[PDB]
Amino acid sequence: ASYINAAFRSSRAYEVYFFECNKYVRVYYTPGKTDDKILTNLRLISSGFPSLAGTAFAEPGIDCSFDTEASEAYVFSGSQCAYIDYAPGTTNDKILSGPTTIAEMFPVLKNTVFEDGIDSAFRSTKGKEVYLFKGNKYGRIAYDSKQLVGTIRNITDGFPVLKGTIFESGIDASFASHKEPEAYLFKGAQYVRIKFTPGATNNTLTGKVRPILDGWPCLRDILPT
Repeated sequence: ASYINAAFRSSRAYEVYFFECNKYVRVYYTPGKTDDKILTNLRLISSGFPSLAGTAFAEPGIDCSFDTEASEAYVFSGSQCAYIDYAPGTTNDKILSGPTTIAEMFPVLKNTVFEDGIDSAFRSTKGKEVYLFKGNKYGRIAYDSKQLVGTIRNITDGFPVLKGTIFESGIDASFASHKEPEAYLFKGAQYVRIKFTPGATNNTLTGKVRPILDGWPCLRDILPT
């Protein structure tokens, strides 16, 4: 069974987009409570985002994503990526850059562990940084300069709080919360909420590692796939 393959934080307060294969939902979420609700019922990506129809991002779907600023996000499908405006509340979504390869979008990533795919990503509170995860490795990109910030290390070199959890070996999906500096990390059937600390190993777990459907019961009729 499969769960969440990608996520990103909307410009709209307390909205999140979740991608599952070739489909997605938009959820109005509630930190610390099982009061999340669906705003967009399970829909093909190609329907929600006609700009993506006929691309890898629609079929087989989006396998990594992150929000940047405004109503912009990067989306990924295998080695391909695109910069989009997801234009909430309208039909004005559009591709701003690409589709192209990861290495062409972000030349600093050419020849790195990220060039053939990214597993997960989320927006940092530090500047324009975005966390990138691939296997048990992670780095940070500043989206606006496209600079790799530092080096690509083990997840637990940045996030020792995740030692002894399955997240130490990789993350399937993630997004930054509207409640800063929290983030949600997903791995198969499970998730955890963290408070992250850029440049420090002061990150905390907010609660326990638990099944997604326990914390997000509004998803129980659509997951797993």
